[PDB]
Amino acid sequence: MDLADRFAELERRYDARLGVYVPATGTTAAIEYRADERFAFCSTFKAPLVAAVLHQNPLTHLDKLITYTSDDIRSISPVAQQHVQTGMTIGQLCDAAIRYSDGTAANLLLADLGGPGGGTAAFTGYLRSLGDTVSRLDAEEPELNRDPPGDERDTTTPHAIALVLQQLVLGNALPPDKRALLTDWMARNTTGAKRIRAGFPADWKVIDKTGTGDYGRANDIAVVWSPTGVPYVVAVMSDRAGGGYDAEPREALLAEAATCVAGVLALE
Ligand SMILES: *C(=O)/C=C/NCC(=O)CCO
Repeated sequence: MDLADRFAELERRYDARLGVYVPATGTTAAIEYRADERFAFCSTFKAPLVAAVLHQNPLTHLDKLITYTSDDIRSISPVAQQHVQTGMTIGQLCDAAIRYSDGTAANLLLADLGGPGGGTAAFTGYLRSLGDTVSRLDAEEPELNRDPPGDERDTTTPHAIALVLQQLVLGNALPPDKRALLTDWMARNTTGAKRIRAGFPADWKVIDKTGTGDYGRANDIAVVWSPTGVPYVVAVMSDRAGGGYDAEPREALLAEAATCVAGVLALE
């Protein structure tokens, strides 16, 4: 009963492909299950996206008001819909992209980062600047969530995104003030209750960014801290391609994979 066997039973039971990665630490081996297989980013890109915007600009740029119209809202945009008439600051947009996975907000940030038509390449660029040669973004919201299985476009791997996240929240990719903005937004994420959060004890701190898409895609990327402040990164990615484009994703698959992880991490 190694951990791969547990993860395998999750795949059989949920009729799903599961990718897990937890980086090695000074005292823990890496946990890897299909860690180098590709999976669609879905909204998980929005956390490194906010880092890219933060990194490239002074903090005052978060005060810049971005105006848009209803025609820009071509995907699920719970916060952009409430502020359509009055606009949103760059900071508000980072907030919305992360905490509510707002589609329009991510697209506007992509435009800020690389101009219209340059955003996805510029975001991909930021990942390469962090030594991630694997991940790629090619489309905006909503198309990015809708590539077919096996399409390399708009994919990362659990391994690659976990190491990106580690550098962003736990290493020195961002200065401490910008880093804390990113961390705070992910800590107050509202979409992640039934995924990695549900598999860690309440006294562990969890920050995360979810992703959901076609072919039953459900992702979550988290940084967690043990009750005495020991940090770990957890990438949990999944799809259910057998049910077709409209396949229902299963959040409980992620909660279980995360419970497996937490079980290993919390035991002495
Ligand atoms: C971030 O992952 C946004 C995803 N939007 C598409 C869906 O959520 C598909 C089903 O709602």
